[PDB]
Amino acid sequence: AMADLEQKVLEMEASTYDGVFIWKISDFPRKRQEAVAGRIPAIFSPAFYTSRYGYKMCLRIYLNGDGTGRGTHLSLFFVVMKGPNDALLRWPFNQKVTLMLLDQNNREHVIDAFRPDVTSSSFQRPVNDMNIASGCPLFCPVSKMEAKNSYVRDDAIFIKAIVDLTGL
Amino acid sequence: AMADLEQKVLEMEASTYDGVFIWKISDFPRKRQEAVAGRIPAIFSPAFYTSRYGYKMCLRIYLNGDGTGRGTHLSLFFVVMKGPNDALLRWPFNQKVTLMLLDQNNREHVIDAFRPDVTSSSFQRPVNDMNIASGCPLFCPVSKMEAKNSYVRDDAIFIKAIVDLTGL
Amino acid sequence: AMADLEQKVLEMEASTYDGVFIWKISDFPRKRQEAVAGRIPAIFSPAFYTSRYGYKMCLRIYLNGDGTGRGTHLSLFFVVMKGPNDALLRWPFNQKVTLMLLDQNNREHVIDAFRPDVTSSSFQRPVNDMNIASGCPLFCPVSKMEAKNSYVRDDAIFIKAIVDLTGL
Amino acid sequence: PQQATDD
Amino acid sequence: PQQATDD
Repeated sequence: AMADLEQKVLEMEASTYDGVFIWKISDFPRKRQEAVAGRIPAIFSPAFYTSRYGYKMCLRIYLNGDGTGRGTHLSLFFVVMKGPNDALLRWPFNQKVTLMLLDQNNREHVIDAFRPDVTSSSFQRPVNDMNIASGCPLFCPVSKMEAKNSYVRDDAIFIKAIVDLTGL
Repeated sequence: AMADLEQKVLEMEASTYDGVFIWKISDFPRKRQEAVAGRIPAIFSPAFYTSRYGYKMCLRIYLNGDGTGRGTHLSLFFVVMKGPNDALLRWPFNQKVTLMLLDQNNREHVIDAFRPDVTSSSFQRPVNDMNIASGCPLFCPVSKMEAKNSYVRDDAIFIKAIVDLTGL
Repeated sequence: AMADLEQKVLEMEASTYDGVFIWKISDFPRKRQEAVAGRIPAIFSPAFYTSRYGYKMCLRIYLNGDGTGRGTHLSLFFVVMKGPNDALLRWPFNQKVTLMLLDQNNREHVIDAFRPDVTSSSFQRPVNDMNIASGCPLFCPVSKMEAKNSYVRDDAIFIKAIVDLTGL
Repeated sequence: PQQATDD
Repeated sequence: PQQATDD
């Protein structure tokens, strides 16, 4: 009970309702090793929404890659979650999604984007807490981030997601 | 006193500050019956505001009606609550209020609206936690909602309120 | 325990993310005396932000003055705090700040404004939880507030801060 | 508008 | 702006 309450508070403090989310991942070195060691392959981010009563979403990242990017790339995915208002929303989810690894020097941000594949189970109205994630298995080479550059600063990185609201 | 914290968390979680509120009432069948039995005639909704520091409001519904709508209609009312910033607000409350029972097919919403009666105690600056509720005793015939249609889906209904912000 | 969680909930409840903040200070008479007695010269306000992921700030007030205004004026200051996303923000802080003591008759508000001194330690990127507060030592004569007028009503006052978002 | 009867 | 004296 006490745990769930603290969990609810943490999610509320991180929530946004305009389809824009910035995910600060602290203790990067540690989590990065936990991934490389295979103990904790991926991490989910807190949830965010397209509008006050819009779609509920979150991010999922593999600091040491998944699938095609295993061991070589930072794999970043988008997740459609079961929202409290799904009954009022249009399905399947069909909003363009932009993903970025922010350069803390604010010069060369890693950026990629994709439009949902309406036939995929990843974008149908959620039956479970979360649909299967989809995104970019080869989002960023581990050499580019981790190594040095200005992505990792004071043992932390920032991931930004922008869900296009066109049509919403 | 974890129940007090939980209450605060749930209220914060539900709050909106743009005069637009969507209230999801789950366990519809049960609550509906508790009303018909006369055990729980009405239900108050969480609070919402006209702006970050505007009027504090909530809604009050009677699943089996009140007054002229008792036993035949879904009666829905608006409530002006004692807000933390009432001293900075104009009184009496004089904003138009639109109330809706959302059709989950998003085709035929039940809608009504009213402008405050400036002389009613329902719209004066609150002395107590809440002023007397005011609204629509004949909001929706019980036959229309409850029964079937697409207002009640997966044992839940959605109520929507839009407080006009003209002059604020 | 629940004491730390309750604390976090309290801060969240007071936070804003549009650079506009209204600080209601209750128990005015008491806090006013504590200041005059020299026991508690200042009070810090909850934190607020320029945007969802913008600068973190708070206000600092002296009900019986500070420095040049000690004993004769209400002194009000602005505070730049260490924010979660300071690494993504431009430094030094350079947004215009407007401070107000609200007239609860909504007539004559006490107002002042200033643009940051880019060379002051008060606006450099925070190394500590709070930078040195900077603002208006002679914000308002004690005789103008406390005494009577419509600034103090029902033993409370309202302070308002507006951080210009130009360039943000 | 009409006020509720038992509030 | 002017800085506070005891912070």
